[PDB]
Amino acid sequence: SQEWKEYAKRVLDEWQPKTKLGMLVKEGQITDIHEIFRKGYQIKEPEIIDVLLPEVNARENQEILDIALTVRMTDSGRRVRFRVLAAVGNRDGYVGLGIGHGREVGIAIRKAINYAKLNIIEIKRGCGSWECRCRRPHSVPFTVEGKEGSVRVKLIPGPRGLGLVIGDVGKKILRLAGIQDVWSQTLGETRTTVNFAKAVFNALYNTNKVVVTPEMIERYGIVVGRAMP
Amino acid sequence: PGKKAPNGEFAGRKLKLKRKKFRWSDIRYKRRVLRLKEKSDPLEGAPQARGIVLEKIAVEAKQPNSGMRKAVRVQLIKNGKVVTAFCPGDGAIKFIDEHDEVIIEGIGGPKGGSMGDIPGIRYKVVKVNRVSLKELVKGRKEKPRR
Amino acid sequence: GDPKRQRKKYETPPHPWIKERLDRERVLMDKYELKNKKELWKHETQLKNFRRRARRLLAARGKQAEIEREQLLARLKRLGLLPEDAVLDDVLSLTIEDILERRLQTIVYKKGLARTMRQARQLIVHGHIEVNGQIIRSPSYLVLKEEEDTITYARTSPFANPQHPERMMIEKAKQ
Amino acid sequence: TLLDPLANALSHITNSERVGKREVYIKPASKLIGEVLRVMQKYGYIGEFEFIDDGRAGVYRVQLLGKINKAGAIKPRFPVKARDYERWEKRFLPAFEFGILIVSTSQGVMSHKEAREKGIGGRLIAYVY
Amino acid sequence: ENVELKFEIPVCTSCGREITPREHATHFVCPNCGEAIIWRCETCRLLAKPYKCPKCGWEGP
RNA sequence: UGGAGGUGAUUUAAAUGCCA
RNA sequence: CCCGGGUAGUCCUGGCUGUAAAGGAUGCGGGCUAGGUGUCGGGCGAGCUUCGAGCUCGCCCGGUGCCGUAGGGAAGCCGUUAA
RNA sequence: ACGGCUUUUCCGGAGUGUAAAAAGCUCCGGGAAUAAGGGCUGGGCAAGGCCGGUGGCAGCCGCCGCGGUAAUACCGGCGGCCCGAGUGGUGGCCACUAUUAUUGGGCCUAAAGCGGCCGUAGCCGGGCCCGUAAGUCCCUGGCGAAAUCCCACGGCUCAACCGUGGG
Ligand SMILES: [Mg+2]
Ligand SMILES: [Mg+2]
Ligand SMILES: [Mg+2]
Ligand SMILES: [Mg+2]
Ligand SMILES: [Mg+2]
Ligand SMILES: [Mg+2]
Ligand SMILES: [Mg+2]
Ligand SMILES: [Mg+2]
Ligand SMILES: [Mg+2]
Ligand SMILES: [Mg+2]
Ligand SMILES: [Zn+2]
Repeated sequence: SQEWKEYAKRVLDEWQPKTKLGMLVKEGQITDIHEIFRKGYQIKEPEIIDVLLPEVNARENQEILDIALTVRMTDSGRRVRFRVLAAVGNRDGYVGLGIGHGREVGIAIRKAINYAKLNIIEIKRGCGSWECRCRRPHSVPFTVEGKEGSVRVKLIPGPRGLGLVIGDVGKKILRLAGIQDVWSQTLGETRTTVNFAKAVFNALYNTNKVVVTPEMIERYGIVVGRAMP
Repeated sequence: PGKKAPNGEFAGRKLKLKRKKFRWSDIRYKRRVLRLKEKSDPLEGAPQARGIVLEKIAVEAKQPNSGMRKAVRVQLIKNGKVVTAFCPGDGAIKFIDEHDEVIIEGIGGPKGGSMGDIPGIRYKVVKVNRVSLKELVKGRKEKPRR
Repeated sequence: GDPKRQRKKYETPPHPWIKERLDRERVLMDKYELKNKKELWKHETQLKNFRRRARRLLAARGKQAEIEREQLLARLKRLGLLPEDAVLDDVLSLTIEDILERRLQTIVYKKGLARTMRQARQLIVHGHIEVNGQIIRSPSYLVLKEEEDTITYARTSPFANPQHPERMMIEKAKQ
Repeated sequence: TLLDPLANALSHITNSERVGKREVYIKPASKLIGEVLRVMQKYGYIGEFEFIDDGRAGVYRVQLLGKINKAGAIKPRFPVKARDYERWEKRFLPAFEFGILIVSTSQGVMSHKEAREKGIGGRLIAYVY
Repeated sequence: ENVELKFEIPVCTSCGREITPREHATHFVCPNCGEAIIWRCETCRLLAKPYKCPKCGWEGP
């Protein structure tokens, strides 16, 4: 994990902010990722995360779902541009997702890889299926659901070891956050890879929309972000 | 619309009635109970049959293609029905003479109907005079009974 | 109603072409020199049944379900796939690779009985190894725990004298 | 019409929390509703309630904590042999024990986190979680 | 990891339902007091519901 | 800011189109 | 299609016909969940008042309209007269 | 390419098995000797931007789809990938198909509300007290053949297959 600390000294000196949060990370007060989120700041410059999540750029926390070209007409023929769906996040607890556009497949991919650096959000975890009574973050804690477009889906815990079981453009974006074993009930139309992606990721957001009282914390081993490096 | 029809405790009888009725508006259910695939099926619902040939004709394909596939007409033995057999294998038509006993299979497409460009056929060749046709497609075997 | 049939003892794969799955089992298909793909899935099945037993006894309770659970540990450690005391849940922390070891081919190899994998196999299947004073001819036997150590050559085999010059190739590698 | 002194109440309260309210009013007041309040409070879910009557069937005054994600009701009103619980905890819950599942047995009303210990069964009513 | 209840989910003061990682909640030192801290969760804040300093007696916006 | 409704008016003779 | 005429019908009494875009293209009853804005009935409260059964302004209960939060739908869009 | 070694299989031969036999099974004697098809090779879906024939012709195609003189999509050849004593082809049934839905669908514009209204039967029905024990729940007698399923242990070399236990 060396290079992904060398990048900190490579980057922190080679950039001046244009926003404010830029400063409040550049000058040594806030230096730990998990204390910038739950306060309603704004993320507009895509380096603040790199300076604290410097493994997001590793070509392995990065995943590229699909390229799809779209068309429109003008009175001089066709005009055509690409959209790629790209998601990223370290393989510990944090994931982000972006679309982007552009007129060439490169510019598209890079633009999207950048957009998906800002939205990035964090999770909870657990193990609370009726079998894995263990307490180690290898499954989503409690059955929750999320909606988008014309697709609903509700995730269910499951025992340590049952391999990922969801559609083929869900296995990636579940693998990134490392959620390994989880069972799937689908509705709607799973053939627009986009709304699929966005609905799954929305559910994983909603993971933090239910109140778990003090005691239940030590029933499923809920965590937040990294746990036991 | 409201909650649901007999969503009470005791009215299960009505509920079984509701399901027993609305089950019929299907299409695979009916085509089985009343056994309609039976008694409209020039083989009486079986996986193969034998026949005799009558002619040698040719058919044209779907709208956006081009060609004249060859075709034969078999007269069945099980029923006296007269059914339409297509034969694959380039130029296989060089062999099927008038009055040769042949075998007939399906073509296994949508619903069991036809497939591809030849829309009007439903039956293809496998064996002639007890000889597997794929052979004569690449020769590789000789032919009995002339 | 209808007489009893004799089931197959495994489970083919749902879809046989998941590219990165073929090129995952690929290596193990050589790393032990098995012969046909089935020669593996049998064991995967053997594993999935152990696990399917692990869960269910963990979400019931009752006089017999308990003993039927606690008469398991005796086995799955008597075979040797487990530590001495792994309390039930550890049973889920098992791999294809642990079972894959207890094959007689590997064990007769990790004890230096011959040069490599594709040759320990023949040394068995021509009848030279011997278990607890008994021939075997099964390149897929699962040697237990009680017998890994009581294993030598055959009392009538052309090898059982340090003068079969092919036997005298076997030491040179050992070092 | 007034077909149900209960599903009225639970749906009304699980809306009253969803906007963020603080006080409530149960309109018709059985004895069993006061029962269900008792069992629902002891596990720390709602505030301090009292019985105001004004001549007809009384009302109810309760305060909240904005604290219960979702409550509904089970109308077909099953009975349960005392040994089929998971089968009904794979239908209403987010976990194996997250939350409760009330029961109406032969020694009154009592959550199943104690009904399973005393080992009995019977008609359900509804579910808080 | 060296969990000493490392970092704690701040909780609204109007609503009571702890705060999610993008809801536009907002913090400010309590007026009239200068000492207590007050958050307001998102929906808690839209339809304006009052609050009150935990130590002052001054209540409502 | 945008509509949301109602009463009147609202025009000679003008047919059809292989091929990839 | 335009124009000049003209039979049955339209009209009155006792009948059979039981057909519509018979369209809020939305079956019917009950509880609950933001606020704004007119208008018909009734009523209650203050003011005026050619003192009239009149003219303003609040507030409670009923029908008929528009704009729009939470939420909901493939979106047109509904929003206590729910979809 | 050469050098060593082997004998499950294959040929000879004896013991033993058997109602008589045949198989098998322990020994000897021989010897790398006696032991490979099938389907694919445009996206679905692992795999050839490789060469040589064919001219909207012959042909392929489970669906979408190629063939107009420059075809990764026919016919070949050469390469190449999936299974492996099996791989392919036509017919039925279940899952996939929340396209028969109690769990668990819908019905303004897409299938789909009866032109509207009374009420028969049947289905759901306010609050409070006192009884009944049918509905319910629990404990408990008598019961639902063996076979078939699952758990270990034991016997054929272990596997099937057989048995003593336990559900
Ligand atoms: Mg004109
Ligand atoms: Mg070719
Ligand atoms: Mg490929
Ligand atoms: Mg449907
Ligand atoms: Mg009642
Ligand atoms: Mg029996
Ligand atoms: Mg034995
Ligand atoms: Mg055995
Ligand atoms: Mg068995
Ligand atoms: Mg048996
Ligand atoms: Zn766990």
